[PDB]
Amino acid sequence: TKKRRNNGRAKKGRGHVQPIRCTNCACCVPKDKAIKKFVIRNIVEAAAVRDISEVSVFDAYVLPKLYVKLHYCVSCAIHSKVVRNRSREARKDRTPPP
Amino acid sequence: VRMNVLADALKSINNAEKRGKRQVLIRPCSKVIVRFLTVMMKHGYIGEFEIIDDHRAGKIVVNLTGRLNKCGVISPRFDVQLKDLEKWQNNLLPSRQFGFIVLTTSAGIMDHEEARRKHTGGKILGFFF
Amino acid sequence: GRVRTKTVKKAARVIIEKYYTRLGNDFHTNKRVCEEIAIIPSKKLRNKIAGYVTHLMKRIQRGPVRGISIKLQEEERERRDNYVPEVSALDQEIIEVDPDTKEMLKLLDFGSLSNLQVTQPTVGMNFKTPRG
Amino acid sequence: MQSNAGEFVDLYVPRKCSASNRIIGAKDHASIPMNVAEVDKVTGRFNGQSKTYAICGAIRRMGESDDSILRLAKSHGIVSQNF
Amino acid sequence: SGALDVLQMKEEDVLKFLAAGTHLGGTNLDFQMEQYIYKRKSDGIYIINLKRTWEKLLLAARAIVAIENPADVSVISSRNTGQRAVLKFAAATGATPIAGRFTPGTFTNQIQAAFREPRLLVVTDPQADHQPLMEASYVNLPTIALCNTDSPLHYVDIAIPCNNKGAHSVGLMWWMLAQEVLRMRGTISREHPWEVMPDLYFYRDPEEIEKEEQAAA
Amino acid sequence: GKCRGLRTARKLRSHRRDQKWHDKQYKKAHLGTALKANPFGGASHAKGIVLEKVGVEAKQPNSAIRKCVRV
Amino acid sequence: KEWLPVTKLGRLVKDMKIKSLEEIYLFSLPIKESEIIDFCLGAALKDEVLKIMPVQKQTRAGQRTRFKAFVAIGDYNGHVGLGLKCSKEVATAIRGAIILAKLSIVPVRRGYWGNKIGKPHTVPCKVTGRCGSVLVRLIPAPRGTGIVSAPVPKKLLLMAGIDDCYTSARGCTATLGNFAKATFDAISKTYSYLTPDLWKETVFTKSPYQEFTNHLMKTHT
Amino acid sequence: MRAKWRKKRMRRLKRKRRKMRQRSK
RNA sequence: AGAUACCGUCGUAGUUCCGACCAUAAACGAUGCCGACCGGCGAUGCGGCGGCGUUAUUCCCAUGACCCGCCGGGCAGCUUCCGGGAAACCAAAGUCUUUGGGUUCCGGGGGGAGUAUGGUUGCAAAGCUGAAACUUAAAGGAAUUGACGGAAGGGCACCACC
Repeated sequence: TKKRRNNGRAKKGRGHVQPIRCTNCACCVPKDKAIKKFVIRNIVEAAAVRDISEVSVFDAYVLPKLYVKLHYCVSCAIHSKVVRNRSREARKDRTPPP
Repeated sequence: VRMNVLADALKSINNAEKRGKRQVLIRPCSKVIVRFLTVMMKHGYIGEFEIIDDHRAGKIVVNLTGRLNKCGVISPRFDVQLKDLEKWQNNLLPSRQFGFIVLTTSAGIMDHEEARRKHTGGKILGFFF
Repeated sequence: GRVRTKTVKKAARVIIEKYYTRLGNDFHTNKRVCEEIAIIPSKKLRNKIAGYVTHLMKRIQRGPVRGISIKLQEEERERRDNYVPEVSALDQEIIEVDPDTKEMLKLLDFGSLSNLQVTQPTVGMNFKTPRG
Repeated sequence: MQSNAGEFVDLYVPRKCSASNRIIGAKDHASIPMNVAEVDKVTGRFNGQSKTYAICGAIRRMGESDDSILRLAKSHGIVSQNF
Repeated sequence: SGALDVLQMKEEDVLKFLAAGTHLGGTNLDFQMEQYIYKRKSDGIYIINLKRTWEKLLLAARAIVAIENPADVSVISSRNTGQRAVLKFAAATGATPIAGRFTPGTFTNQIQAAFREPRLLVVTDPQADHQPLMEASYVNLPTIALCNTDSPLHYVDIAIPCNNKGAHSVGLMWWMLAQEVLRMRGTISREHPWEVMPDLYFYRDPEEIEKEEQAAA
Repeated sequence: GKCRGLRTARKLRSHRRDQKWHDKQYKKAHLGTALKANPFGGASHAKGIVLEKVGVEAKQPNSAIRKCVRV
Repeated sequence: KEWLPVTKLGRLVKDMKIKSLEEIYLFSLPIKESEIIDFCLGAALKDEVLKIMPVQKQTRAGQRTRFKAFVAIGDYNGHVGLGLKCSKEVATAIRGAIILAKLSIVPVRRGYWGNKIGKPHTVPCKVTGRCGSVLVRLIPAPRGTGIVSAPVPKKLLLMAGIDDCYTSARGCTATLGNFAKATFDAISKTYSYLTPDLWKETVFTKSPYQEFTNHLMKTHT
Repeated sequence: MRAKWRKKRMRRLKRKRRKMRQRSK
């Protein structure tokens, strides 16, 4: 039976979209199909930002971030708990969880 | 493309009856539609219409009552003999009390009742009950 | 460990519905009230019921309760039925009017009233939250 | 209804929607005969007579019942022709 | 209600609609509420036509006067703003109030203690009081509904276009209606301006109760 | 049917004729491969010479020897 | 057996004040009291159990065998009710379905095949009724035909008082509940069908709630 | 058997049938 | 255990380009095309039309960038007792026993079988066309309830842990 109206992707009037390699695997997944995360992240978490500002050459040097876009296959995204099985109603909720 | 102007009109008034609209617009007018509509009106399944006259295939605004159960076409136009008309009205009309097969005879477009009196069959147009 | 069961709470909310007037904050009276106004086969259950009666009596004297109805709420149904304030906020002489709220009144017989105040309309036709 | 004798033989004649002319079924439970009270022309008070409209449930769940009382009222000059 | 100067929109009546702001509709518009609007403002607020507001409240009042036994016109409001206005209207008109928490099956289920079986509903908001509209379907109940431009007209049989969001505009549209149903019965006279005050029907914010206490100390 | 036109008798008939072969009860009867394989050759009954007596095992649910004859 | 009526509509029936259930059917009033039909059509009303259909829900340790009883009811002149009740014991299902049938009873319209002499015998038009895949179609038939139908929808049309009827069923009619309902939805849509006889504009007579508003205040709380 | 591998068995067996029928012509 | 597998290190044809062949995919929206009609809403892409005001070329005019609509086609989305459907779901899968707008292709229980055979296309691989004997009482669809999971969560317990 049909589980998702979009067939679990986001091509509508295309026919073909270029496959990307998964970051965890290297499974060739269509760009629209892939679970995508744009994680903006500090080069140090919380345990080192205290230690580096103290031992800086520069006063008022904001510690720069690390910009990585993560592409996932569905088997990597669910196994690493990025996405998650939802109830048949809750599936349709396209609002990203805050 | 549009290959039965009568069929695309009878359905248009039928969808409006199913919905409960008080009057319906039917974009292409033919003498065949007007003659079909006038036959429904003399039996009183529609209120008075008016053909809007452009320098083209005119339009019609039919004032709908809520008397019309279904208005349906027969395509193609099966030629009907009087000995075969009873078999048509067996399996096209609900009861032998009400409902009318109109069919285009030589004596003009008219219901099967008027087409019986004149003892003259012809090509079936559609029906309404 | 001490949660009242429905048997205690139903007996409580019906005793305070009916015999409200006899009851009050004091436990030891409305312990002994239950001996006259019910047939309870247990001493332990009598105290449970009478205990949650006093807990509801401190609630009822403070405000309305979800699962109760008495004649003092019927009296305060009548009290707040007669809150007559100082003259209302509708009997004003300056009621602010948009040019377009004037246009629809101009079409009516109420063209210009002496006690209206027409303003200039808000420039920047800008009334939607952006998407995301 | 009639036979050859002419006598009405069926056991009840159903009502018929005042908006769309469609007869109201024996179990159309969303049907509503509503009395619009008649006001005295010069007093502005209730006469004792009513302007009765029956609307079938297929209109109410379509969202067209309060447009069609508004038309049935203005057809009977309850609502102003100006409106 | 039409061509009758006795049921004319009185000169006092407009300035109450303008003060309370019952003309002042929603941001977006329902397709069946398009007939109750003059114009859309620059700064997208839909101006409700107060003439066509008045013509419906008169039609709604006729619906309630036409009910002989006044008890069984069950009056309903779930939101903050109407709970007071309905309990006033029920005593004022002689109707039955349901102010806050309409239990599902109070019209359908026989064995419920609150098996009310009315002849007419009056509703503060379709989108808020959506529940009694779906039992107004199951038992042969005509609906009256105080409606707004962004509100849907599903199952509602006579609808008054209002600002049923606004604080005072709810109570005012109840006050206007409580009066008119009495005027037509012949309790109130159309000569004398009515004793009962429109402020009586307004929802009192418990924040303003603790502030009015120290202002009137 | 699909093609309704007043002058469409040869397609409706030839379609019905072509698609009748996809019926099992038809193609079995109207190709003589069934009749060529039928040991009776279309006969209701037939006579034959008994040449041994076979004890046929029944199907799994019903375990018993069905005493048949090779004719 | 006293029966103190719960509903407003029920009270009028017990006081012999609303005197025909055609006055109930006219105003589309839901009949929630069972002992209204036991009053009007009471002893004229025949019970035949169509079927006992044992249903099962798989639980942790075995199946819970509930019994679905289908009762068709009706006096052999104007009224039928198809009631179904799923109980745990078989006797309760029958008693439950008899009650649920009576609540569900409809008036069947009956007309004439062609010539219009005597008392009516057949369906007034070509009604259809379908639930599930089962499409049931009833057709008017001449006097003395009997019901040309399957034994079960025949069993309802006999109860309805339709003496003559051609039928043409379609779909999985071996599943009875669908076939019993589908035929019931056909003889529910007889009075719902707008024939030119029913073109005379409605003269809206007074509702029994409005007629007896003087009595529905004082005979109870 | 996967319908694809069922199909691949036929295309190896059809391939050997053609082989034998070339040897006899 | 085996591991001619998954994992790892290498690596042939291939992957790239030019020119010919092949004609198949879950080539899927598993949904033929043309036309008519039947609810709502907010978006979006494109063109056009009109309408306060901000901004740029500032020095205006006309133009871009926003903003508020309207219209036409377009990919879509949500919404509902239009209606349909076995249901899942579908404004199309609706307008269907109240059965006919036009037309094309194609199905007839499951296997045997896309097999054998013949024809045909191709260098080959194979493509197109395509049986029968025989076998079999089911195969299958949707949904429900349980049970199970080397799925995800939320509990409880000194017959669990700390």
